[PDB]
Amino acid sequence: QTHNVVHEANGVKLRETPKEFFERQPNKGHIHDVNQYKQMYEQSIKDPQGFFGPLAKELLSWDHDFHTVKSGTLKNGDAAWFLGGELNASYNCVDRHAFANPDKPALICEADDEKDSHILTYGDLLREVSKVAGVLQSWGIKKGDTVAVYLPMNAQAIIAMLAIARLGAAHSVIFAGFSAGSIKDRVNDASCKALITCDEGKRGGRTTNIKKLCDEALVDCPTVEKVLVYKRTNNPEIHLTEGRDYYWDVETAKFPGYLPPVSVNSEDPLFLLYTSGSTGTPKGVVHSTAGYLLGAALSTKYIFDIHPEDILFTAGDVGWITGHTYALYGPLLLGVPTIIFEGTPAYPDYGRFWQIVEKHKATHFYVAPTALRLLRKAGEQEIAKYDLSSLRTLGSVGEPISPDIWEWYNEFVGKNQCHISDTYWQTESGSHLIAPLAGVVPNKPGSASYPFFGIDAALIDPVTGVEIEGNDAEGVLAIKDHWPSMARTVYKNHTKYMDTYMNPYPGYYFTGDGAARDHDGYYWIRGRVDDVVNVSGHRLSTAEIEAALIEDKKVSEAAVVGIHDDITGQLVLQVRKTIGPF
Amino acid sequence: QTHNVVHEANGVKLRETPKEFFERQPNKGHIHDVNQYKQMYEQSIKDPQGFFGPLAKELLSWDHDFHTVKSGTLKNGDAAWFLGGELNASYNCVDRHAFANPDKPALICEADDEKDSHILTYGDLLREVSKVAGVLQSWGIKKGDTVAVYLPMNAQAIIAMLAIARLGAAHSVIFAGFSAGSIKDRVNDASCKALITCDEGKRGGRTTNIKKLCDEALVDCPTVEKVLVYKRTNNPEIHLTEGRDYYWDVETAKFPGYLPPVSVNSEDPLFLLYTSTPKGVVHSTAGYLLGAALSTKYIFDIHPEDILFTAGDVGWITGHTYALYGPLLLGVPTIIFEGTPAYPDYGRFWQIVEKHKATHFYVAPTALRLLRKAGEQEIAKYDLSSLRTLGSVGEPISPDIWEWYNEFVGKNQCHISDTYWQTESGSHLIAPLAGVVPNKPGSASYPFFGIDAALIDPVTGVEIEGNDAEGVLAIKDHWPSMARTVYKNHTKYMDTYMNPYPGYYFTGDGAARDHDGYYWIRGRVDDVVNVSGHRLSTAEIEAALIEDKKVSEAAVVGIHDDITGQAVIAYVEGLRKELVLQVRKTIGPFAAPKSVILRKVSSN
Amino acid sequence: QTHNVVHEANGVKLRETPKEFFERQPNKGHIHDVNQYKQMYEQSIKDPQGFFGPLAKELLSWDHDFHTVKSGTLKNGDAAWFLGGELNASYNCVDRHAFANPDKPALICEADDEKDSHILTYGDLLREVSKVAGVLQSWGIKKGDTVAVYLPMNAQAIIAMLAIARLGAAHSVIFAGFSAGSIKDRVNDASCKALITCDEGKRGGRTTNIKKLCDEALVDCPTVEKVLVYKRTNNPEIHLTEGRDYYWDVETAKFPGYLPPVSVNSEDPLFLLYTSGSTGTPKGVVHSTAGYLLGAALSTKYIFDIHPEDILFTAGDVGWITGHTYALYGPLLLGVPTIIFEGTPAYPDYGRFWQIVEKHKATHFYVAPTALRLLRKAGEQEIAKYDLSSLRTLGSVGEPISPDIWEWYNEFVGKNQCHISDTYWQTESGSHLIAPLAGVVPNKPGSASYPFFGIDAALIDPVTGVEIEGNDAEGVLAIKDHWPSMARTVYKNHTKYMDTYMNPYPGYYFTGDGAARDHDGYYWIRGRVDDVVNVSGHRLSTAEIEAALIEDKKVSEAAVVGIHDDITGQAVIAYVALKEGNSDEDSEGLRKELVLQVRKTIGPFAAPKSVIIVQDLPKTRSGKIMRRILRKVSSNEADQLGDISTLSNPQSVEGIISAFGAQFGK
Ligand SMILES: CC(C)(COP(=O)(O)OP(=O)(O)OC[C@H]1O[C@@H](n2cnc3c(N)ncnc32)[C@H](O)[C@@H]1OP(=O)(O)O)[C@@H](O)C(=O)NCCC(=O)NCCS
Ligand SMILES: C#CCOP(=O)(O)OC[C@H]1O[C@@H](n2cnc3c(N)ncnc32)[C@H](O)[C@@H]1O
Ligand SMILES: C#CCOP(=O)(O)OC[C@H]1O[C@@H](n2cnc3c(N)ncnc32)[C@H](O)[C@@H]1O
Ligand SMILES: C#CCOP(=O)(O)OC[C@H]1O[C@@H](n2cnc3c(N)ncnc32)[C@H](O)[C@@H]1O
Ligand SMILES: [Cl-]
Ligand SMILES: [Cl-]
Repeated sequence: QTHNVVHEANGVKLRETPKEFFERQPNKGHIHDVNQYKQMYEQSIKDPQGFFGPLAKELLSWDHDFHTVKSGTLKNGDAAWFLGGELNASYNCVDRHAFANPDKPALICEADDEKDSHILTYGDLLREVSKVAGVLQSWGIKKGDTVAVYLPMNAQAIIAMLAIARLGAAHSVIFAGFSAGSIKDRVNDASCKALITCDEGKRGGRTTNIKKLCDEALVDCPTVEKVLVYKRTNNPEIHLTEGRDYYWDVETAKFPGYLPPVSVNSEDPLFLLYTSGSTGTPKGVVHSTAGYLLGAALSTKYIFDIHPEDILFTAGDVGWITGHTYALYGPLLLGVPTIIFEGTPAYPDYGRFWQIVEKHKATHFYVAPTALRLLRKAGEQEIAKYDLSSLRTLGSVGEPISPDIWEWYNEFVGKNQCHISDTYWQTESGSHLIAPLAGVVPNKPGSASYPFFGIDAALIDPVTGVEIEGNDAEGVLAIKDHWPSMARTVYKNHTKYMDTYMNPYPGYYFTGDGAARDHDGYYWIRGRVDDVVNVSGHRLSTAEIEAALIEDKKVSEAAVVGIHDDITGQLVLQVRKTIGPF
Repeated sequence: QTHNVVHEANGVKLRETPKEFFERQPNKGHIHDVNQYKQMYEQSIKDPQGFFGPLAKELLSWDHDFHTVKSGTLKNGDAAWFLGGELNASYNCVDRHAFANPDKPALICEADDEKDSHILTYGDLLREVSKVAGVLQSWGIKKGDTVAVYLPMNAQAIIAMLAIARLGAAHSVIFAGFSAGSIKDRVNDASCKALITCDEGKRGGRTTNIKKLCDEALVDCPTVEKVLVYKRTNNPEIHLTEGRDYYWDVETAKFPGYLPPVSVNSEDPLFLLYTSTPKGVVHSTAGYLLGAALSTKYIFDIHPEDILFTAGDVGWITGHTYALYGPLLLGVPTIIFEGTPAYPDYGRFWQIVEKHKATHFYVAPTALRLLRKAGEQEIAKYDLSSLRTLGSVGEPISPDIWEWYNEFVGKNQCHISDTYWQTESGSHLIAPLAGVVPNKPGSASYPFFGIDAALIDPVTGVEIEGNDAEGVLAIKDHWPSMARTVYKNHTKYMDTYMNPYPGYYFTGDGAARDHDGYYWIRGRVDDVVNVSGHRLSTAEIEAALIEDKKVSEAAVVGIHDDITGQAVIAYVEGLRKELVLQVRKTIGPFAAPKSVILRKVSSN
Repeated sequence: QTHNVVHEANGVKLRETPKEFFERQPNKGHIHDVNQYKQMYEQSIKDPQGFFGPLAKELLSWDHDFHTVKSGTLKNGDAAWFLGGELNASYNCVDRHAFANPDKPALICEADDEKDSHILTYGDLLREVSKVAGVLQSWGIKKGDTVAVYLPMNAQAIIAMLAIARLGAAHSVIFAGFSAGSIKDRVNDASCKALITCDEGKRGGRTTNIKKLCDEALVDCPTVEKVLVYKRTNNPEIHLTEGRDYYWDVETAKFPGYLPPVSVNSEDPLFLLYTSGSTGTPKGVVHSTAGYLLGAALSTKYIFDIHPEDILFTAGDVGWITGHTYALYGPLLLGVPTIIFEGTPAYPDYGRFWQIVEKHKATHFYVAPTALRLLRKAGEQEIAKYDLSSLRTLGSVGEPISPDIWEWYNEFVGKNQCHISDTYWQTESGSHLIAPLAGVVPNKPGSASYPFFGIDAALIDPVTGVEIEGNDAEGVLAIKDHWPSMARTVYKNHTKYMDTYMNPYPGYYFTGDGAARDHDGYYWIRGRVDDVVNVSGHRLSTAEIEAALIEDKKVSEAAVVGIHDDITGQAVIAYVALKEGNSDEDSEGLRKELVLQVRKTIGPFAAPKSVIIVQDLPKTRSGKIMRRILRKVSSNEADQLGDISTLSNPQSVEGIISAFGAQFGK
């Protein structure tokens, strides 16, 4: 019972799901109890074909059937799922819900300033996506092209991603905080034919330089033929380069409210997302179409317990994977509304999150612990002014959640009435790897709990490289077989992909994290083993900041390390200009 | 019984279909009587899914099934039919019939001079279409491209259109009578990658300059990469530009008689057709084809044994729908007439009908008036007893012309189908079904399947219930063959058809409905601007302004406005307010212009 | 019983399949008896829809079903099969078998030197094909493009072909024996966007220049954007042109081991294979996808009696049609291992074929009679060193097999215990046309026997142009309807296709061969009627050789003809007249020069057996050369020239005769 290795586990009482969770859920839970979950998990590991085939058919709409559920091995880095099938991401995210119920809300958009907020129905979303896709189609964008998006977290970002997917092209989303150099790097690696951006952004009430950073970068991006610019502020003084830049409203007005979607293969790339890595310049993680979408829908449904009546508020940015999977694809695939928040938790005050939750009766809230630390320090008193009784599932993402914050999250936001899901995963996994299912798995504060369907977690001894049998163990966290939403390569550098994930421990997937497993099987994430730092949920490379500093001629040598920080979890102008303010 | 509004209907006896019609039709009619037609029509309006789904499966061959029969609304201009389905126009018009009976005639071509007439079987058509598609494919034409056609009404025009559709590209057919300026405008708006044409044309025994006008246009058409030139006259003096112009016979000889067709989406554009600044009406693939086949079958009573002679030009919608797509989809021969009704003499139409024993004849009243004036004696010289359905298209047919048509051509033995429709509708909207609907001469009669016809008051925009009424002719829901957009100007599409009377399709015509429900087309309306629900006449404002002695002349136009829908701009601070007050007291308070080629400058 | 026309058939005892064949056969045979074969054949002729439709569904994996089994006619040149259907060639050859059993051997690669041999499983092949296709995809290769392959007979050539097909593009394979000019001709006609090759080759233990010949040709191939070079010898001295040439290993390392295959239409072109004809320029025969693959699978399965347990050794090169169909597509479609031999039958000794068979326990062996003649002359002693008891089907391809060689093949290789399948067919047929099915059809040595499924064979009278009813006949060999794997066109020259195959005998396919049919219906191939030479199984154009000789400025005129050869079947004799040279000292000096001219223009294998220097070539009143005179003289039929008064230069004939006598053997 007492753990000599897993010190986190000693004397920690299991936390059962509160009664209010089950009272508030609109329908019967998808899994009755933890024992049914283990039966389903055991099948998803021993019999992936008989487990994932039927779910793929239930949760996704197929234009062509698949003939093989699963192919490939980690060691050969040739994993593939639902081979021979064809589908379209935007059809599954928009069309089929629009045909069923066109007036159902899809994008609940909360602007930096609430006066500018608006809601798009699934019918509205189909017309806007079709028109932007029509613009891209007129420009020669076609299956196989890549299109960059440089937009803040608002409706137009979702529409751009979905419009690119409609044509069979792959979107490459670039966080609005990146510098012109970071834009240049990503656009050139992917050889994007087109870019979608806006004139300016609004964050915390302050104007943001968007188009200007694009122009500075594009002088070195010869592959970009055309740019679509949305008028977020409609500032007249913002310059558009003639013959290359065109206005969103002007061009979409030229095209009809329906455009047929384009079928792609299960294993055609849905998108590229450039993550910072221990070695080298940022690398474009590639995700397939079928496997990624299934992983997104499946995890959204089962870990968060999402039903059609529910509303999900993921306080993330599509510049990162959390927005991709659980702000856009996960919820829309399931046909529920998703809340897209452009602003910050502090503007106009530290009750903004709670105003939104009360306003739209959100049932699920998904945020990074860094925000919880901020609200604990500055905004605790406002929580009580807003009605949060609509929530039943509260999620944590992107970094460890200390047991103290877990309790703060549970009581002050959850009112000790909600289920807390500490979701462990990474950009390369596509979706959740270890997380406690809402309404099924009791919680240990700070523990990611059991691994998800199709995730065969294991601990390896770093020095011997041998998998660690038995519980009460510590080691590098690895997976013993690939899973549907696993990233398939790094764009045009599959060798980097193999050397990073598959080759260090042959037969395994290397998460880059160390973890611990206790006698109950709960996993405790102990953090990166490599030189990758996590600052406020943002993944950074110590090499990239060291490179930015050395770029300055005055610098002889540079060395970067990470330390504990109570607000953010973990020459200055040179690093801001090389990488980004964050 | 007496009409107080629809004066045309007073004292008009219904004219039953003659017995010789049913004696001559090869099989039992597709609809038994007017009551069965009413049942089918009510379903096509109340239950479009359960009506059109089965017909789409019966009449068309699908490469991929559709999952939704009908989508969209007029007001959002996002109409779509048979979503998720894939098919090919040339496969449904050529391939499937060629496999069934390759020797059945497909294109009965009558040349300007009969010596050059010839017949192509469906097998022949498949080979010629395959070869032209092979030429275009080797040239890089692919799905998404547009290809212009500048050809007279002959086999090569049909072959080009089907070959372009075979690859998934959209053909944009340009009437051979158009000038170089008209060619340039259309080619550049569609950004065509290739052009198919001929060296010279023959009309009325006279040579027409075709390639020369193309060359004149292409100096300003940089998107045109290659031209395919047919040797219609084989004139040695006609020059071909090296590296751009290639001969039809030379290139088609290089490629085989089969080329796989390329599947497209139901809602992929089949073709662009520029209305007579010119705007490119776009038609979908599945919806347009179903409308063409369905109307041809039921309005005209077409069976596999029949032969159709549509005396129209593929430069216009009538040729597209009822000279090519309609009849070929159903697998019947179609007569493609290159020349004029007068050359070599004014009996040419009737010689053709006699020669090929055509059962169906479709012509415009303009031609009927000409032949009445100059060739009436010639009709009796020929055997026309093979005809049973006589169609009128494109303009009103007066009761006198209707009677002349019925007696001198029909011998009082045929059914007459006065077909009302437009380029944007793709196919028939109001027309009397052959053998089913008794007609009133000068009346198109009942609206067709999927066409929910209505009359709206021009001032209020409110639908006029009840019969013995007059108003703007509108449609209450979209239909499969309805045009989907104006090429790269969907705003003009909405402003023209969907915005003037929201929730309706605006035909631009006025009509009247009598106590029996028959519609009487009264012709184009004044096309009144709509500013925030107040409908205004630009002509009335020009007149009110001209009444002012200070005004030299006045010209008023309408443009799109983001707040009020349409805006009125007047071309002619004390005099501007004096003119605005002149318009308010002459016309009305809500008729004052927003401000005082003219449309494009106003729209910037 | 006695034949009055078909003398080959007189006094020829039928040879039943040995009993050992069925003992060695792993399962029940695919065909019950010859009567079942006759019934199936009749249905394949009278009811092609009900016969081939079901077989196409059994043997191929379809991405879209077909709606019409068969379309078009020979006379119109618009043949088509399985219309509306979609599939992918590399999926049916690799993916589907890899998913079933990833570890099963697929490519048994035997290198020029056995130390370098290796085996690729179907899983290995899927990853390698996926990676090469990934490189081509990154380079912009897409459905509709053509890609040239210039590689020896080894794994990388197979991988290249399958990777190109995976993307929906058509491969055009160029035999490694071709010179730079022949590469240039083929690459430019097809307008290939990319080329796949290697640095150097190994044959008979000697290094061959491969990339060097590509570089020479590519200076005049402006359509080629990028080249993929495999490191066969990894010789550092081989130069790669910057911006165009990239190494196979470096680029494939950038892309993953799975790439989704691209659906193509049944009638989208699978490949171009440039054949020589009676033209003087090679013509690119085009093959469809569905029909060709079905033909490959069907003939491999039924003519050779291939089961999943079997191992096929086709001793051919993918540079030619035999390698395409029966070294790559046939066996891989059926999911069995296939042996890819890079070297020669003689290196390191004349037992190499048999070493390979014994090493891998091959069950089927497929070779050209030219090789049999070589091993009979030089390597007969080697046979006894090897265990050949794993073989049961022995095939002959590409040229007539004399009854003596048929017996030699039967005794020393087969041990009088195997079935022998003399397969008649050609590049344009895609697959076997007339062949005795293994375990079903009794053999007459030297006879291809009965026509195969879907092949309605006929003999036409050379004089009347009328089909010959009844047996004991001879005439032009023609086919009365098209068949699935028939070539569909000549690339961008459909007129040459029609004039060559479909127009000469309207309503028929013209094989270019003459044949005879005996009282039993067995067909006896009597050889080309269109003056097309076959040297050691290589199809050559005498016109193309004349052109190469004329390129030499010393040459005034050239006339090339074919004669019988005891080693190579047919040999090429070149008669040359020189502009300004009657010098007898130059004699052999310029004869070698001319031979080298042919070697550098076309390739070493096209080199003439002999060059005859003459003062004048015999010509007509119009001035055309009379090649019949040269044929008869070279065949030692000097008599049988007949009246030569019709020549403008009858006196030239005597000089030709004496020139041949004085120069042929020396
Ligand atoms: C017995 C046989 C193997 C003789 O092979 P060989 O010993 O190479 O003799 P060849 O007659 O081919 O030699 C002629 C020239 O071609 C060259 N050659 C033949 N194949 C070659 C190849 N793949 N790569 C390079 N050169 C080649 C030889 O090197 C030789 O050049 P050389 O005069 O400098 O020596 C003969 O049967 C053969 O060439 N095989 C082809 C049979 C066949 O399958 N035909 C295709 C039917 S579709
Ligand atoms: C998600 C996401 C965005 O993906 P990414 O930006 O790749 O960051 C992922 C990395 O963040 C850390 N992390 C993420 N979730 C947890 C967790 N529940 N408990 C402890 N650590 C966590 C790990 O180090 C991951 O590798
Ligand atoms: C058709 C066609 C070509 O289409 P289009 O060239 O657009 O012309 C269409 C216009 O012609 C007039 N019209 C057409 N048919 C009739 C008819 N039966 N009775 C009275 N008027 C008719 C109307 O004004 C239409 O809008
Ligand atoms: C195959 C192949 C090579 O293909 P290809 O290069 O097209 O040459 C085709 C010519 O080969 C000769 N041939 C082929 N097989 C036989 C045989 N079994 N018996 C007699 N002659 C045969 C004929 O002359 C063919 O027309
Ligand atoms: Cl206009
Ligand atoms: Cl005013």
